[PDB]
Amino acid sequence: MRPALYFCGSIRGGREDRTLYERIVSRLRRFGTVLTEHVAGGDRLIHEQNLEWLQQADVVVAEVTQPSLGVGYELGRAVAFNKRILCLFRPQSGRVLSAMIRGAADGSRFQVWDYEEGEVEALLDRYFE
Amino acid sequence: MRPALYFCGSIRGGREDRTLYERIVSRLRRFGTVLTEHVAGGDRLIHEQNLEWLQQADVVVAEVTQPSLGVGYELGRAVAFNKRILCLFRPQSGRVLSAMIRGAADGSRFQVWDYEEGEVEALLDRYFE
Ligand SMILES: O=c1[nH]c(=O)n([C@H]2C[C@H](O)[C@@H](COP(=O)(O)O)O2)cc1CO
Ligand SMILES: O=c1[nH]c(=O)n([C@H]2C[C@H](O)[C@@H](COP(=O)(O)O)O2)cc1CO
Repeated sequence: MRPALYFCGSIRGGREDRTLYERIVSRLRRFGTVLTEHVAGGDRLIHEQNLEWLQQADVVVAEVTQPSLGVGYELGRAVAFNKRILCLFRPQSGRVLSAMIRGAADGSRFQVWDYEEGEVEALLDRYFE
Repeated sequence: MRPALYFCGSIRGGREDRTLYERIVSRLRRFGTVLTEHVAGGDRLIHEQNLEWLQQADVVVAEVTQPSLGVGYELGRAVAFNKRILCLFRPQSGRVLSAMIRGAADGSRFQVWDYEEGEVEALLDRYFE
């Protein structure tokens, strides 16, 4: 019925980019249904729901600037499902993207884009149009 | 020829637990060959080598206290390979383990152990003997 875009960003890793994430999610809605956590014993259900969303998504979009086990885990499951993946990283003095994420990239099905906050809407438009 | 144990810990996520990791690795050597990064354009090879180590390991051991994309990614690939997994977490004021890692646990093939530094050698002995 509609293209599904899975979005993932850090939560327990840190909520420093929480405002940037809502900007990304709101842009993504222009291109399809966005499947993403709504962030304010429960962990198993959280794992289940994100795994199902990732599996049925047509594109996986990850903001990978803040280090996060959960985001890395979701990317690992996404790769093993051979998902189309877009990773968004903001270079910063003292912050280097994991070699496991940068090294997973191939420039087509798994893309890593270095960007800064001001251009994120333009980047998303360019990737999705 | 020998049982292989894959060990993963944060690097670009942060090297705060680097001394704890060497203690874990040195204990793991008692139980088999330890496949792990030796930490002091290169990312693709790093990704390749860890992915091959994880795939041929008989147990995957991850220290998941420090949030890390790479460790999460390795756990995601390990789960999709249906690896036997042992995750080690140290609870701390203000630090909560990712729901994606805690929620992935099943108490048998994927185990999450909460522990503190003083007992890590005893824990490893108990899991591996
Ligand atoms: O409460 C939550 N709800 C949720 O959906 N997640 C999923 C989605 C996030 O993209 C990702 C964040 O992982 P982490 O919490 O380790 O930073 O894991 C993670 C948490 C907290 O771990
Ligand atoms: O230089 C490296 N060598 C290496 O083997 N890795 C692998 C193994 C680590 O267990 C894991 C750490 O990931 P991260 O760097 O995102 O914290 O990724 C990661 C890096 C740096 O990303």
